[PDB]
Amino acid sequence: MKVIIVEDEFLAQQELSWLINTHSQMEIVGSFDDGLDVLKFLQHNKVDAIFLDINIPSLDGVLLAQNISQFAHKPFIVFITAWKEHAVEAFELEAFDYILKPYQESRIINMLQKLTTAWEQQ
Amino acid sequence: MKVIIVEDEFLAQQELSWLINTHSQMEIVGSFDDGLDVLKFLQHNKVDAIFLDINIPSLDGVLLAQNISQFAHKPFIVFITAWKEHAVEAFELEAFDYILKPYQESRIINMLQKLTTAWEQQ
Repeated sequence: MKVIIVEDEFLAQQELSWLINTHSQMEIVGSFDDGLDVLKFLQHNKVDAIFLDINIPSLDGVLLAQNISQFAHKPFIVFITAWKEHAVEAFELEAFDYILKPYQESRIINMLQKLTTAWEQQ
Repeated sequence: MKVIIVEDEFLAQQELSWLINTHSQMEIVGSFDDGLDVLKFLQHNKVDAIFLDINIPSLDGVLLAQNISQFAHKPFIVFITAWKEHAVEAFELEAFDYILKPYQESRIINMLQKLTTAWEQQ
């Protein structure tokens, strides 16, 4: 299962990489601080799920997820953010989840288990 | 497929029930204007889906949906509401959708179809 993290804050992404590597067999295939990088990355790579915050550079996380959700064989989309204002837009684009920061290991851990199964099932 | 509508407000419940009757095969087993009457009704009837707004007498839409989501063989839950602030909670309880009022007819119609499919898959 290939995934990327789109998180402008080092501690946040460093944080998230750890729970994924420990609690799943997911291959994190990339991490990003810039929205444009992810755009460029996505033309030449096909991923299974993306974890993203929103207030990220060049191209914010809603636009990005909106765009990605138009893709054929699109990845799962999981927002992990301190801001609660974009959850409605997230329902509109059919996000897998919207996790508020600060979060608890178990929120993240159960989502990861749900997400693994959802990928499996498809 | 048996469904209930939970809506304070006559024109809104008429609109939504017209949409359901017209663009789906679902059966409206009941329309409730009060959260407690729903929780009682649910003690003697099993439903496949519930459509609800949030600011409803006696027992709020969020607490109700949280409760119902604990059930075995839980119905799908779909918020249809003018209030934007509860969509993070709706993700936490794993709502099927969360649609802002005023809505376009097509928003409802596409959701019914996606809802029908998810139910059949189930």
